Amino acid sequence: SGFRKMAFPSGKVEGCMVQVTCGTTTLNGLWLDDTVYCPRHVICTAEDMLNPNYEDLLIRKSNHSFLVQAGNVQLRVIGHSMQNCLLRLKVDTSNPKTPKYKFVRIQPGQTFSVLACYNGSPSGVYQCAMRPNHTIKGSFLNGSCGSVGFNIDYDCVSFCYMHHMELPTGVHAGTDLEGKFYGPFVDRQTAQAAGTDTTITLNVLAWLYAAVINGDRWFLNRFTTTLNDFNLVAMKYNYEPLTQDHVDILGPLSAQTGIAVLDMCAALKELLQNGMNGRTILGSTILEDEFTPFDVVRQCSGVTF
Amino acid sequence: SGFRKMAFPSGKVEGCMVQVTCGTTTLNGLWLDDTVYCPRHVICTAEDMLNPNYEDLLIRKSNHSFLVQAGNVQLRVIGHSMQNCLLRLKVDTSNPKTPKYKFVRIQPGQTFSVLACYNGSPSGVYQCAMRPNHTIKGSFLNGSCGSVGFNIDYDCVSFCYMHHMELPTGVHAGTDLEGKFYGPFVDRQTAQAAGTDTTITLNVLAWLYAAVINGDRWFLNRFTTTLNDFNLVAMKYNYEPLTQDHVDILGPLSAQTGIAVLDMCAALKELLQNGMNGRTILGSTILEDEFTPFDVVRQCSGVTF
Ligand SMILES: *[C@](O)(C(=O)NC(C)C)[C@H](C[C@@H]1CCNC1=O)NC(=O)[C@H](CC(C)C)NC(=O)[C@H](Cc1ccc(F)cc1)NC(=O)OCc1ccccc1
Ligand SMILES: *[C@](O)(C(=O)NC(C)C)[C@H](C[C@@H]1CCNC1=O)NC(=O)[C@H](CC(C)C)NC(=O)[C@H](Cc1ccc(F)cc1)NC(=O)OCc1ccccc1
Repeated sequence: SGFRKMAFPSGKVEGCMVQVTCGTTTLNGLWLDDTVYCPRHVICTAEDMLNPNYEDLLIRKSNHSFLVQAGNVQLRVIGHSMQNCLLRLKVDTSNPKTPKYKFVRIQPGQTFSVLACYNGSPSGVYQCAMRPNHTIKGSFLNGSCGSVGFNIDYDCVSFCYMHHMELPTGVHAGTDLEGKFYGPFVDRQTAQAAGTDTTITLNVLAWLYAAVINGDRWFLNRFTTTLNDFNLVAMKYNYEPLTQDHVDILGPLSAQTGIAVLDMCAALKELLQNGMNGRTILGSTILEDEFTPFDVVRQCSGVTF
Repeated sequence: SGFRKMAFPSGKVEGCMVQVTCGTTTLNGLWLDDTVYCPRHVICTAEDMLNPNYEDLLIRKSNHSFLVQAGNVQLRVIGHSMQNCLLRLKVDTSNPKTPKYKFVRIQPGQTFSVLACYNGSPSGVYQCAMRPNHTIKGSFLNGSCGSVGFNIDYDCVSFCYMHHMELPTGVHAGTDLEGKFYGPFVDRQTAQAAGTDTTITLNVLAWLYAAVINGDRWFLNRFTTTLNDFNLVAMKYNYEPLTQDHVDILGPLSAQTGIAVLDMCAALKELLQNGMNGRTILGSTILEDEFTPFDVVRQCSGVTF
């Protein structure tokens, strides 16, 4: 029993983190096979951060402009290229600890684990959700750029995020491992702001199912609702509209608990209109939206209590 | 910026997890050098769980009664002994992935990372605090016994917890790596209950300092308080009494923020008496007590905003 925000074990990723230095700028890189991936802004200086021309900045560099360190070992770069907002540095040694892996672009609402790193050295691991506004609410300080996000399936690491920047609201933005940003953001220090965010409805419902699987039913009720009537209430409380696809995704959790999706929607509508009345759900006094249906199935018992 | 419950990177510990089977009972073990540690109740059968005599149960076993698997590799046990509530199984192979490590008994209020494991295979990592009542609020299912808790300093893993049992309130109990239980609990299925718990005052204050370091001062006030007057309020709200030792521990955070400890105590007293008025601190609508002063210094910027 119990329910916690849980990260994936980070071992397979720790063995891929390295340090990349260019001039006076140091940040993290990801070392897979004979390639090191890192944010392209490693080549920037303080003066040119407002409006850098990366093509022009990169053509001026050589292979020896980049210092790559794995632990105490120097890796000589033998080639380099730019891919969107990343640099790909070819190195002379293939990482012996390269796990089975792939690169995935995750969708808003989905979750992943972040390995926060400084100077190529891992400091911590935590779970994050990609917000509807394409930011994440992380914990990142100076030097954290190049830290990666990932999920694990069997022995395959799906990398989905590399960290680049912090916005004025304290939230974080970055790219997939092909260097394409999540959201409309750009890697320059021109004024940018996160769009307005929304609560991830599908995840709140998943988490309500988790609470029932763990033995708690207090928030259920005898009512039901239509999709449309639910969505009127969702719009009022800044929740994402629920779609039939979302209803279908909740099928397995619905089957395991015997609670119809639209009945759980009625329960959520009631929680939104009346509040929680000083009660808790899975230890929380608020409605949690950073657990996906898949997170719930992974962590919870296959048998309800 | 940002603040999150953060676990230690789990790599050094993942390489130590194995599977231990005795009869029809399988659980996890910890493989360091040529020893495998696991809960002694691996030798129990369903019928004898209520009142087992472990000395009598163990003398009836041989080395070949225990099957130890590391990944797909069988490790032959060549010796065994009982140490308090653990078994120590000597094996024929020394773990090549043994990290620098030590065994520590942590104190109530302190935090650690748990690597949840099933069948000797890690499934997730999360941060936990040892509660004042010597339990933890974890996420553990059937098969999780033998999963370990730890902290990391430099390259040294300090193991502090091994999981044994779940109590009726859904909370969890276990031992240090010498097999001595945290709290008054015993490894038998006789009626036992967690003592009443208390909020970890020192941690709440640490987390308030973190909120100030991250740029938020709304909950501060012009008042101060004595230790004694604070402790009258603490007793009313089921908070641990604050001691001079706790005040001294908060010295560095106090110095970095310029806020006197007893002034922060006045701020906390006000939060307890008036509530939060629909406002948040570091993303939370409630007072968080699972971050130690040391957790805060580790994660936060060395410079206030
Ligand atoms: C990584 O590049 C990094 O770790 N670099 C090391 C070599 C020091 C950082 C990670 C940041 C630092 C703090 N938390 C983080 O996640 N990333 C960057 O420094 C970005 C550089 C690229 C050219 C994108 N820039 C930013 O993250 C800035 C932060 C900032 C905030 C206040 C301030 F006064 C100066 C800088 N954010 C940003 O520029 O967003 C757009 C914006 C600009 C101006 C006004 C509003 C929004
Ligand atoms: C591990 O031994 C384990 O993973 N074993 C695998 C071989 C299946 C489990 C981990 C538990 C399972 C669920 N969540 C967990 O953390 N530990 C145990 O099974 C304990 C065995 C030892 C002899 C201590 N026993 C317990 O954890 C029980 C759970 C329980 C709850 C309800 C119920 F009806 C039966 C069992 N808890 C317990 O016995 O505490 C004392 C108590 C007994 C009776 C009444 C009140 C309290």
